[PDB]
Amino acid sequence: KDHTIPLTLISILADGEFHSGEQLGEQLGMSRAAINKHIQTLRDWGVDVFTVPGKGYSLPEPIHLLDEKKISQEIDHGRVTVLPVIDSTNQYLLDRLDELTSGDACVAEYQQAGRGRRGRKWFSPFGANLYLSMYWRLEQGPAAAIGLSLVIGIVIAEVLQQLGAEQVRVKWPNDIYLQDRKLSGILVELTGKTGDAAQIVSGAGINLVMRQGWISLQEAGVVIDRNLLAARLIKELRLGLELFEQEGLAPYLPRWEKLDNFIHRPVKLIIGDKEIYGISRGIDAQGALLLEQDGVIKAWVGGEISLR
Amino acid sequence: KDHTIPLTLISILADGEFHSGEQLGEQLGMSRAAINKHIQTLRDWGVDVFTVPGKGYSLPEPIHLLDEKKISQEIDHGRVTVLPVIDSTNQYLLDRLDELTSGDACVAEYQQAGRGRRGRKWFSPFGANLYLSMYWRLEQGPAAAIGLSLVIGIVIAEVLQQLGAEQVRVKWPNDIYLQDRKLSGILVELTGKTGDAAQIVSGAGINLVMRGWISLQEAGVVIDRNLLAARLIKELRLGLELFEQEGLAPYLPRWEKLDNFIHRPVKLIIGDKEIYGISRGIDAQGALLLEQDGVIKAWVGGEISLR
Ligand SMILES: O=C(O)CCCC[C@@H]1SC[C@@H]2NC(=O)N[C@@H]21
Ligand SMILES: O=C(O)CCCC[C@@H]1SC[C@@H]2NC(=O)N[C@@H]21
Repeated sequence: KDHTIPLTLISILADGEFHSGEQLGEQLGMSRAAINKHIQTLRDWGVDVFTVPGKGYSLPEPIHLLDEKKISQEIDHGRVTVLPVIDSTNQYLLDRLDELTSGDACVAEYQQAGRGRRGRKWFSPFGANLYLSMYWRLEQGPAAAIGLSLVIGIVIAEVLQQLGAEQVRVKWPNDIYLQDRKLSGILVELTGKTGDAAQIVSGAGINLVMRQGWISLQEAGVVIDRNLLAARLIKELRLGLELFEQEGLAPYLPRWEKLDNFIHRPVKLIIGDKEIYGISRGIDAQGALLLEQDGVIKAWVGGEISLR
Repeated sequence: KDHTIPLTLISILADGEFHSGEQLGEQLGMSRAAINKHIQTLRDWGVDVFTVPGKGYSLPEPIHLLDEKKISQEIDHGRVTVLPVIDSTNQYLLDRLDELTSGDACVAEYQQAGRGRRGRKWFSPFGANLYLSMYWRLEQGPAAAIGLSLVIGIVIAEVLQQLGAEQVRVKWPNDIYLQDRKLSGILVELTGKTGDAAQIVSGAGINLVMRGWISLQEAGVVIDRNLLAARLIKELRLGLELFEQEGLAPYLPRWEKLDNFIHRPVKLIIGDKEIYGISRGIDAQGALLLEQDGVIKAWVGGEISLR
């Protein structure tokens, strides 16, 4: 049944402040007697309404109304948007940083300008692979994005493992590997201030279809509906990040050890155009890379790990 | 830029079947030459399209497109609907049983015809208390709804405990209590077949404001209604799915900590009958264990009251 007028009426009084029959009549476009009549319906609904005689109405105390969007977000800790065509899922969230909350996600079917790490281009054919991005605000500094990327790699690799691909491994600071071949590229981008929060948009591109250095989930004997895989990743990533927010990197230290593709192996550390050679010894308790050169282990807080 | 036509083209070709430029022109309302040109736009997007003379265009293999509702459904296992005015949240779900999946929920601000267990009426004033309902299909029989109700009671009391009401207790088979006063009424209704599944719509009305009954306001506990509803729906979905795969075993110790009437003189009411004894909790299948004259017997029905 149409209850539009009483429902609009209660939303104007939900603040608990004083509301005059004249102002109500202006907003609702109704007479003062009819405004009173629709106040009368509300009291028949069990709403306590105070009637100041001749001046207007007020609620005893402010009331907060039910909202689908508010309820869903607390259920979800984030929204999801599907884009058929976009330049990049990372760029879509980056363009809307002022309006995002931690957990907001974004999946695309086709990326017109998918981006890699070093200015590389991510080939994103329509409806073939997964092109996902999610936003997260870290109250810790921009240096917390290292743990961000490490947690993301652990979560993504774990989710793939529960779906069949038991030999999926991670790469410091962000990539997913399988049989020493790149299966998914992660691109974590950040704008922040030291001593303050950091807004992070992380984007994952997972090779699902085959089309020497690259591998696909099809080549692993794993076939998944993209909607199911995307939903599982968004759900698990959201849970992993809030755990990282409240407990830090400590829960993920044993998990990184089980998943590191390059631990105790000869690797290449890439910073700028430099190339540092050594044996990887995992990560430290703060997510810094532990790289052994000539028997000496030094901690690195930046760069990329490569194969040798 | 407008990408409607290439996107409509790919949704028409996503089946993997053959589609002739004539058929495409009919659906797309476009010429045959322009259809061919926009086929090329799809190929510039990395879509494999075969141009077979005399048969049509086709994708090499059927492709499955991304859907927001499908993705959201797996993230949530259930949707949520807020209704400003409705007769009953239980009735809303019951009217739509053919379209519901386990976890679908329903919150109302005002219920015109609130419903109790034995046909009494739940007074549901607008924007005062929580009027929530959820659907669930149990693959086990209708007798599994007793464990359903027990899990629902445990979850709701647990959620309330984490929000401040640390002394909230449960009642067999379904009610929420506080200081031996009714704090929330649960109405679990079901339709099923023995030896088959049962569709269950459970509805909880939680007294939040003061107007034998107790409210969360009277306990010094204030919760945002949006926050309480969201937490309940999440925990109920998680709790019910755990019950689906592990049974009542995880909840047996949890029920004991929350039973308001265990080891107390109680009244078992079935119909107009009154059976007297001391409650000794529940069994592993959710049946009430009632001690009368030193003998503990399991009951599969009725309501527990106080004496
Ligand atoms: O290997 C790399 O350098 C990172 C590649 C990241 C690719 C994904 S596709 C989803 C998201 N959107 C982008 O533009 N990039 C990432
Ligand atoms: O104590 C009882 O007999 C059960 C009361 C159940 C009340 C709730 S309010 C939400 C849902 N909608 C209804 O009509 N009833 C339940």
